[PDB]
Amino acid sequence: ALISQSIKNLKGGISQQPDILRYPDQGSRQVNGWSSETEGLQKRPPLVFLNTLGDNGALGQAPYIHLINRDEHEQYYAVFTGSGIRVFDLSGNEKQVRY
Amino acid sequence: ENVQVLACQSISSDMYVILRNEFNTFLARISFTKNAIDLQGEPYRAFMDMKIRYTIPSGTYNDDTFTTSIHIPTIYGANFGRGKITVLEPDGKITVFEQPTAGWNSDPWLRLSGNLEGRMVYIGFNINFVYEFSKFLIKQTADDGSTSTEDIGRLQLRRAWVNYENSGTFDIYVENQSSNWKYTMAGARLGSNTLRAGRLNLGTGQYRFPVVGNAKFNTVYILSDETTPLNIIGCGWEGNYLRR
Amino acid sequence: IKTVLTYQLDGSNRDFNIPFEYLARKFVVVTLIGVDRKVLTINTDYRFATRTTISLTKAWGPADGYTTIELRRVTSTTDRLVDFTDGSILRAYDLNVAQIQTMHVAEEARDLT
Amino acid sequence: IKTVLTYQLDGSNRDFNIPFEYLARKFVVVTLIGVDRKVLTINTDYRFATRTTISLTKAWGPADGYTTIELRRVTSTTDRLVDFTDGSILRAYDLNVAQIQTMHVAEEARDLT
Amino acid sequence: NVIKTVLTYQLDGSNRDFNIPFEYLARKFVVVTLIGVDRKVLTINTDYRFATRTTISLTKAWGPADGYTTIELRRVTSTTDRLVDFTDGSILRAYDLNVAQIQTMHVAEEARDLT
Amino acid sequence: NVIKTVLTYQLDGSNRDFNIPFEYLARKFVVVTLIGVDRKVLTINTDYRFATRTTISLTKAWGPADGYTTIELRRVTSTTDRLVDFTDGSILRAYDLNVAQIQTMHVAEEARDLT
Amino acid sequence: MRSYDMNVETAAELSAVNDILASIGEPPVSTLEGDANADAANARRILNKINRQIQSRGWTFNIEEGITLLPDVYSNLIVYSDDYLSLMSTSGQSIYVNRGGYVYDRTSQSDRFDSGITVNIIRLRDYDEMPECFRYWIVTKASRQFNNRFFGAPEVEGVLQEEEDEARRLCMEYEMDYGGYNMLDGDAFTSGLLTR
Amino acid sequence: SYDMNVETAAELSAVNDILASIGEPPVSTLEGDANADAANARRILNKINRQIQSRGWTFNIEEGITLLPDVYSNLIVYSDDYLSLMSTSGQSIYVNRGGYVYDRTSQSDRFDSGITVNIIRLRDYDEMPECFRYWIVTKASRQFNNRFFGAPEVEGVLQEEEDEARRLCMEYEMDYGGYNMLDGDAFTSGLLTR
Amino acid sequence: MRSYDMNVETAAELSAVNDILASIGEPPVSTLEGDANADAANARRILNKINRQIQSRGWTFNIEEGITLLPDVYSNLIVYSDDYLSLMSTSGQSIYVNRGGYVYDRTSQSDRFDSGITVNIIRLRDYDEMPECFRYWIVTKASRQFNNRFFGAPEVEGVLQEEEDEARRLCMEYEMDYGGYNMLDGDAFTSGLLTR
Repeated sequence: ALISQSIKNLKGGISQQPDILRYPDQGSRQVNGWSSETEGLQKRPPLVFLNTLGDNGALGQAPYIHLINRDEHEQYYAVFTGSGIRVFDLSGNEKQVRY
Repeated sequence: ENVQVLACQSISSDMYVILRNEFNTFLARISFTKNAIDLQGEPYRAFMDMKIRYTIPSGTYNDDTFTTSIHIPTIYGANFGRGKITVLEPDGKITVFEQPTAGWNSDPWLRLSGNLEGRMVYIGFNINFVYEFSKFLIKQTADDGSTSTEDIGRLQLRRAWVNYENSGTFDIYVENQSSNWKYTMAGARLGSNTLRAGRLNLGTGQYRFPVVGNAKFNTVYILSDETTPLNIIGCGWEGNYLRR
Repeated sequence: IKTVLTYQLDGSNRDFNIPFEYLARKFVVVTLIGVDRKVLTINTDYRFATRTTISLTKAWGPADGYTTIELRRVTSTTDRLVDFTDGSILRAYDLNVAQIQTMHVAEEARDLT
Repeated sequence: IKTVLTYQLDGSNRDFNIPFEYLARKFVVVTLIGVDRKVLTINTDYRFATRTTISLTKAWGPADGYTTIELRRVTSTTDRLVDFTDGSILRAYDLNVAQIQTMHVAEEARDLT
Repeated sequence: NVIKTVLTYQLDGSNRDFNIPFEYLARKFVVVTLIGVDRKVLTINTDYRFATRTTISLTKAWGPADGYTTIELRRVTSTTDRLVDFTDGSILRAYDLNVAQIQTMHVAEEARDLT
Repeated sequence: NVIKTVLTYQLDGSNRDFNIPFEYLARKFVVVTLIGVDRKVLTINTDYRFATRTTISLTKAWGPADGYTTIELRRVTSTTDRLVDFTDGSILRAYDLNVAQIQTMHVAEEARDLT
Repeated sequence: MRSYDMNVETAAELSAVNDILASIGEPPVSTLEGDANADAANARRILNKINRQIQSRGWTFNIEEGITLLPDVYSNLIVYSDDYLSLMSTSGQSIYVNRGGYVYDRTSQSDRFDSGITVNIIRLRDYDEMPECFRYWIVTKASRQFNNRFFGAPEVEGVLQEEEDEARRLCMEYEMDYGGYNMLDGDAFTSGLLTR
Repeated sequence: SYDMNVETAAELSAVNDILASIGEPPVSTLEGDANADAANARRILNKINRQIQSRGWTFNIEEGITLLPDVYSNLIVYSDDYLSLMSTSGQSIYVNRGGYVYDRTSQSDRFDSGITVNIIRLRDYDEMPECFRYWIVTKASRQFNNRFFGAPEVEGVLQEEEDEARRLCMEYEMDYGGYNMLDGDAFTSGLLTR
Repeated sequence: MRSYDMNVETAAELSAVNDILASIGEPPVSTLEGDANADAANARRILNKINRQIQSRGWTFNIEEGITLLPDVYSNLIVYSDDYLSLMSTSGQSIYVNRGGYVYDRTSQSDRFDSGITVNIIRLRDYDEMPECFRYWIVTKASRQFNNRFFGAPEVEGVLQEEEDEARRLCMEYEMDYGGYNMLDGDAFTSGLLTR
């Protein structure tokens, strides 16, 4: 019957449902993919490098991290080690905390 | 792999995420701007997963062996784990270095070739953008948001095509029950105006690849690694579909 | 100009002129002939005074029986100066050296025959 | 590292490994030695259980004097594994195998000297 | 074993046309010489012409006269001169790429055959 | 009443090929011996060969001479060795399940027939 | 009749299955053992029954003239296995028929035989061990049924039927070349007449 | 410079004609990453090449070549290379049984001193006449679209071309054979002698 | 075979490519060298294939009668290159076949030749170096395939079919005029009969 069809959206996203039950443009899986508005499927943004915070164990094994946005010039992380606090600027520089 | 994402936090326009390797902890930002390049130079806004505008020091090059060697712990904070690092020149040139068995720990030197004495190269890893298209079946959307698939009958699909804009190389894996196929789409093509040497080589086009099978047992998934944007603006397929 | 050549040792003659073109220093190999084949390290045993000339630091003379010094250019087939990746541009400089690197290996074969 | 090498049979051994890298099975040419230069159909007479290891498939034997086997890699210069046609997508793969073929052809010629 | 690049034809009297089996990158690479007294390399302008890509025509009738028993036809590929050069403005095409490897592959042909 | 697994063919002179009607799980299970003087079990490598699945070819032409009057063809199915083994990773298939059922079916044939 | 998987794979059978799968449009399969492909399994089932059928028709190489069937001396009755596609007497009138899997003499009303019989048997062979000219006809016939049974496409169906007719024509052309039948001297009756 | 005499690889160029028969862009290489159409076209090209040779042509049949058994086993091997095996005169006796030459009349698969037969042996896509090489490609091109991707108008022309291609190869064999009903044939030649 | 871009451009080939392009409806191309036109490249590939095929059929000017092929005296074996479209003996029965790219004497089972051989050869020529009457047939056939492969339009397809049939008729008409074959005196057999 020479049937063909084309899809323009692919906004979709991963669906675990059966292929029969999947909406058109869902797709079985996508990794590192960005489904950006009208624009098509894209690679995720590149994650540019900023300063390394420290050693692997410098932060806690399971830390609590809360970004601070006070000013357009001052932004910070308040990352909580299991014991103690560390505070870095978004530039990567570490601002020492005194208790 | 072996990388833990401690916290992703987003300022209005871009998101700053810190993630730990088995040796280090890093800070990095993911910027969601529509077209803007992240770094100065940077011919086409490369996707390198850790981007630095490195300048190679004068002590790196030696003449006894032609290779110019660069030390990863100096360019970054310190040594990494397992990954494929791409070095990208101020122009389009790319050199990719396979992950050694020790994994960049015992061997932290990446050796370019020739005199890259003081170059503005960009050094970064790779991202494996995988997308699996799901099955290709007769799907009609009806009643304002309900799609029904014609389960009755057998579809023998002949081929498929993917439309891309300002996109580089990518591989369209087609995997039937028995065997698998790749169909790498790299360049413009040998007689094309675009393939002109020294030109950035990425452009808009349609790629049609032969996909044959039962339309129900063969999986078509696209993926790419080679540090070049990939924007997929369409997809399609052709089939016979005798109903029985 | 032959890619392979042997020079009369001429006693304590430190330096020797090599006329053939070579893509890289590591490709040029220096051997001593007269008793057995001897391979010399690039940097400790000899030194490249310039690109055109080469000088032996230790002046292995007509002594121990070595009477001639052989200078030949061998281009490694496994080692390639330029390699092509699916991404990236294909600069004309890369395509030219790939052409001449494999030409050098073939030219070495013709001169030996 | 050398493409040309010879294995002595060393008893009825079915398996011999080839150190040199090669592109296609057809390129590797093998001859039995010991009485007269005998060429054999590589595909029918030998089965590649692995890429490096050939199989005599039974104990050819030092008996009868065929106690020597020669391993040679002759990559066909007339038949090019990859030739570029206008209208075909340029790739890293085809450029790489195109280079490694001519570097294999040059290397085989150089070792023949 | 067979020598593809180099082959000799018995003159057997006056024969104008000789066929060249080997492929050649340029007409300057094919060299023709008579054999029997001295290796006399023929000039392309007047001594011998082609009239066909695979055939060469010789003006005079050598045959058994002048002591030249046979004719020698071989191809020598110039190492120093490169047929194809790549420039940034240039568009890559099948012609430029195929010449790059195959010219080198011809040089290795001569070395193997001369051995 | 009929003995399917065990059957003997009169040699009647030089007859090279004999038909094996019973189904057998392996060529090692089918055992062939000449009768008339002693039970001489033939080796599979050289003495006799399976030209086809159902036909055996005996190299020498026996017959009454050699005091071997007849030929005896029977199958013995090995109890200890199992043709099919099941592992967790491996896919179940019709071949695997049929062999398991039919092997112990074969062994019951010999017990019933030898009785 | 045996299971399709029971036949050992060969290069000839691998290409035949690939050709059958190509009819509906499935891609070729690399190896036959250890696959989960349902279509590849069917192609071997269709190939085996077409192979068995085409062999059943009397062919010169297929028919064996005057072969001797030996009975078990103790049992005294010959086994008429399913391997024998046809069992006919050498003379004009055939007197052997199947009764309970054993050769039975209808004119004698006895299935017990002594000293053996001489017959003409068509015996089954693999897909290999078959004349090459017949291999394409087996595939071409098997392609038609495989297309018909699973994915019936009228466009490919018409081409295959034309291809089968040409394939059958060549196979007869093979038999006439193979047979070399002579109507004067090869003929049974005419040979005695030409005696002079 | 166009003085060059370089020729491209015939096997790939044959595949490209199969791909180009529908308008698909040519493939730069055969070996490498698996490609469905390149794998399909190459297989059909060898499939069709094997078919066309099996039919039998004056150059194809090798007359009176001897097949020698192994000295110890006394068996001849009927390899997959042998496309046909027929006796020289008539009523061909040798067949295949278990991969070995079997003499149906004598009911013995063991021979000594060899046998004389007429064998059609497989050849590459090359080593075939230009008349036949075009026929194989145009036959494989028609088989390509019929099976895998069907274009109605393409098959119509490729059907016409294949008939024309088939006709030309017959004229080749008839010209190659030069068969003579007066002197060439076995029977009438003896009658003509006077 | 050989690459399309290998052949040097000439005015004859430039018009032939333009005519093939027009069959679909593409505008003519000014020059062949240094263009990015994919259709122009295809038209040359289609033209070269049809050029080789139409030459392959035996024509009087194409066929060379009794030309001598000389072997390498050292090698002793003649080269059977792909440029040789057909190789036939001058006598009735042709004895030369191709084995491994070298001329092989099937009756002699030897490919080693001395003193050369006399044969009938069809040798490939360019699109130029061809009779004018044949040039329009090559184009007409090529445009038929070029239209079929890339842009298959039934309306233009039917017109090209009769254009090719007329083109073939004229080419045969050219061949008969070129040949000047005489059935009384030019004939090999009949000439010997006419002696008086």
